[PDB]
Amino acid sequence: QSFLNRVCGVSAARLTPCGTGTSTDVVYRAFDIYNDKVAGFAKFLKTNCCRFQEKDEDDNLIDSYFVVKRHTFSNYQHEETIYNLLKDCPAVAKHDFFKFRMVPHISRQRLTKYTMADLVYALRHFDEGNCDTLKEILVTYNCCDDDYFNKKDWYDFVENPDILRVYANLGERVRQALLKTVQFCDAMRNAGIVGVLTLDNQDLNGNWYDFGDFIQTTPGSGVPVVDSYYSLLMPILTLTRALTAESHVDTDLTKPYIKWDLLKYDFTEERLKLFDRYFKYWDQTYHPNCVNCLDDRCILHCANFNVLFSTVFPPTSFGPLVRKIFVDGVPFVVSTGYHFRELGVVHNQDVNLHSSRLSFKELLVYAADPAMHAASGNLLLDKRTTCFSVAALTNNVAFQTVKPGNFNKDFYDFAVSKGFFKEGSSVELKHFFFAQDGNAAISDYDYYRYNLPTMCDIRQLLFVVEVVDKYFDCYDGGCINANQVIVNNLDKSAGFPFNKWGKARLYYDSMSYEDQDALFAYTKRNVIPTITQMNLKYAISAKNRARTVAGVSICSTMTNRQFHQKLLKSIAATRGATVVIGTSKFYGGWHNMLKTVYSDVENPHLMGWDYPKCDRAMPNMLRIMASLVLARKHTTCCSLSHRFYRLANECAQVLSEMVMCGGSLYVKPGGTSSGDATTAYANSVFNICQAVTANVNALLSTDGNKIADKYVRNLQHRLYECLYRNRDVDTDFVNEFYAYLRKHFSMMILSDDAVVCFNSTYASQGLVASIKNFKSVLYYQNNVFMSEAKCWTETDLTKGPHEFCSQHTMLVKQGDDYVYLPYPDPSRILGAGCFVDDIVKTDGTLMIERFVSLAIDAYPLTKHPNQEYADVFHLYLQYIRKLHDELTTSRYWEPEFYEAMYTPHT
Amino acid sequence: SKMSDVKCTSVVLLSVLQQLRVESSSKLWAQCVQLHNDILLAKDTTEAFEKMVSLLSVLLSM
Amino acid sequence: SEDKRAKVTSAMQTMLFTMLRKLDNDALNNIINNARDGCVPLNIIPLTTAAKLMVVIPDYNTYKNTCDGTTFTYASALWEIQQVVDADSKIVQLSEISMDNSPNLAWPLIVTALRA
RNA sequence: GAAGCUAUUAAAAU
RNA sequence: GUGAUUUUAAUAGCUUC
Ligand SMILES: [Zn+2]
Ligand SMILES: [Zn+2]
Repeated sequence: QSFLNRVCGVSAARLTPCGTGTSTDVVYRAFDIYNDKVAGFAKFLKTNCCRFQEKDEDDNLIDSYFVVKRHTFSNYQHEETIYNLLKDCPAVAKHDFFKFRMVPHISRQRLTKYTMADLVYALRHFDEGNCDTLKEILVTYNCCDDDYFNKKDWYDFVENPDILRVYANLGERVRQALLKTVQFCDAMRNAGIVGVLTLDNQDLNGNWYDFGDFIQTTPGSGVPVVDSYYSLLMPILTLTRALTAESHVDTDLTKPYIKWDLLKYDFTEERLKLFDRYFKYWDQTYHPNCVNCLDDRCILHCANFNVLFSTVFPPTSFGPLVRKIFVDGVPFVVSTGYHFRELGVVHNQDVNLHSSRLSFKELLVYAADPAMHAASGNLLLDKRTTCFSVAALTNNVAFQTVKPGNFNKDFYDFAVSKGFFKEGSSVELKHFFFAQDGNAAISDYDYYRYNLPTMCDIRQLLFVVEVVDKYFDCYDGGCINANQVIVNNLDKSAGFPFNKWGKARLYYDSMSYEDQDALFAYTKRNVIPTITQMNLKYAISAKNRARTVAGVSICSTMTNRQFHQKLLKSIAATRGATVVIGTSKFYGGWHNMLKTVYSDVENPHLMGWDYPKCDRAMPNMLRIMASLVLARKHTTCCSLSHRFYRLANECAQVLSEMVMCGGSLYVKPGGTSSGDATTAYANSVFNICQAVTANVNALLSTDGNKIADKYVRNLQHRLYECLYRNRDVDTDFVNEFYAYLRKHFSMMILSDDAVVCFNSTYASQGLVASIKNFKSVLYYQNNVFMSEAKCWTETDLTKGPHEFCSQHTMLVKQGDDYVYLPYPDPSRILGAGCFVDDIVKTDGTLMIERFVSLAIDAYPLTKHPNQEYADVFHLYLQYIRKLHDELTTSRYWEPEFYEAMYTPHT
Repeated sequence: SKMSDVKCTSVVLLSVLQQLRVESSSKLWAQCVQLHNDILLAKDTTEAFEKMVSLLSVLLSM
Repeated sequence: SEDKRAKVTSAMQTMLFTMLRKLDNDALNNIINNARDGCVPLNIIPLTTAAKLMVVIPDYNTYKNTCDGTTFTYASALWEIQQVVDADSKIVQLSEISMDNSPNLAWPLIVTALRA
């Protein structure tokens, strides 16, 4: 009681013990430390403070707490001096220095239970079954009722989109903490005290409490290091929508919104004021317009801030910045500049306001530009979607339907005669041609609502991109001329509005090599926005989802080819690397891929995964990162200005552009387009980045005191240092980390698909990632929740990957050796046989190639333990004989022809 | 054997209805598509028969 | 490949001249000449110049919320309903849009209005 | 015939 | 009104060996 009343002191408050009498409590909380011995942000134990729960006049427990700390008499004498210097600041909690039994006691009064470190760790290391701290914080701060957690899948971003509002209820608290830390930094600077600011030394009210390691200097030379603080805090800002109060007048949530002018688009001063108000002591220089940046790293750094400041400004100030030129006296409306959400304002350099006449190149540019199409149209208001509706090109709305698939009665009846489709068969029909209604196209386009503005931890991303670029240093890239470009099928759509006059062959035949080169040189100094058309895809599937694809225009496709053709061909030609695009599964190409990933890992276990809605949810920061990584091969052919303008063109054409869906224009929030010239390679880059980030988080979130291996402990220490305390790139450590990854986390990547061989002891001890360290990374950097349904594990090597590229794996004997053979799904093969898209292809005697190709893919099943699986292949061989006999080469219906297709010798 | 016949017959029936210019009536096309998809996604013969005869009644009505 | 090109060249120019005749030159000139340097965002030209608006309504609740009555207001302007058309391109009168006839109606409806 | 090349058609994967 | 990329098969033609 004596200790309790001494702790109470002059601040009248009834306090109950929180612990065992007069002792020190033991709590488990998250900390951020960088000692010469241990470094990293993880959870540790605290036994140096005694807690004192506080009650009110109604004598029910409230969130106030009295925390007393017992430490070296030296800390006492010192902190006391520092607190005396920093007494006047309103962002500093109240301390009452005293001694009780004569051990010194530092009292911190009126503190919340949890800290910003706890909040940040809970949101950045989310686990579905270990979310007690997050649930308690949400309940305590009135973000949601205690019964909200009885709703299953409350944590999903897709099934429960109300969790976005529940999370956004914390924005005001986070903003208050930001303002208070700015106040504290200014106070230290005035006092002349240097010290490191960490999250764990700040309360959820924004009050600072630790002062042991603050060195005192002369007044006016105070230096507060906040790099780790701000970088670790960055991802939470957009998640909780901290800056949502800035859109009101005088930044007051009870006021009306600000009526911004419609003709204003600059916002440079607003961005600068926001930066100076919030990130005042951030050391690195900030460019509101990335056209003034100096490198790709600086572009990433500034665009990361731009994605956050862009939420304040109205959504109608982004897009092309049109003008009014006069062609031989005839006035036109052309787009000159462009306002990016991530790159600021870009102005074209070759602008001519008086064209005597326009040639083929100028006609192509003006026809691809959407300014005329949007200006000549009618206003559109579409309540079927939540996207911004730009205009309506026609006087009617177009509804697209999907027809059913045809039925092959001959093949079906032959299969019935051959004993398939019997009751209880493990082989059943699962793949069909699902039909859709009129509104399927717009309903599937509305799935872009899953794209949420995501801000990334920039200091972590800058090291991750450097590590990822090592995976692509074994290729050759650069720009090629117009006569070295290879186009596979010239009879394809040229996009809107070019598809009203011909196919892609017409324009390639019309414009010469000189004109193509001139257009490519134009794209390196100006921006050309283009319209994309969304088309429905008509295919066989196991789910009724109206899959839609984007048909990019010829003006974009041609110039992207002339920019990425060389690198993409080199990637497709290289064999035995991480990216396996171009490697055939025929002639042992499977075995050769599986041996390359098995490599020589020590305790091998296999794991794999796929992304939920990869194209719709992919953050724009990661998309720009992948584009910069691919464009890093142009160090000799293009300068910084040319590379930046090419990046701006790529963003304005395939990142957020006007999209045509049934005669109406809608703006794309972001993501990726399935019609790009670089879709698969960008997906591979994104996959590698997410895996590397998972590994970095798994290593850094581990207690360094429990790591027995001195090499690994030193590696973790230098990883933390090179990530948060070094601003330049350390090539030696980048190489060392890359070698560590290659030795213990091997990878095979094809777009959004990946198979991984890893050490199962390092994964057990927390030194490499797992399928839990990937739900956490996805949850905070991709705004999705990965379930156990897209995640598999295999502790065996004989049984290969559970699933890769839709094939399974088997270890069969081909002669004297054991090989691995990829076998697909019987149901898929039978469905492809029975249901066809064209009515003409139902004639068996006129389509032999279909069944020959289907038998090539169904051959492996002949060697499956399940007998009724192997009988699928023999069905196709007995049907091929019938087709030839009805028509009137024995090679097709002999097994050795197909057996020769999975044999090493070519 | 029981389910496969139902699903194939459903595919043929919806194709016939599409050829008979049912897309012109959006309200009919929506219900026909919904019944076809539910039959193709069904698991037991009980509900597939009911949705199949429901879809066949549309053809019998014209 | 030479006269094949000479066909599409006059097709692009014809389209690039037809759309100019559709521009609202009386109002567009004011918006352009009121900017700081004559440069304006594209997303506001239809909003502040379009003389015709098309609204697509999913169901009756949204209809009642948005396009109630003969005249409504949107985008700081007054629009007068001129015609309503269902998904079958059938003329729909304003009288049978209600609670009772909503199931009989074939949604969505495409409302066409003219600026005041 | 050995191999290469051009054209059309078809199947699969992302 | 029907996208980007990769592998494979079939028919046909041509030049080499
Ligand atoms: Zn910069
Ligand atoms: Zn280049």
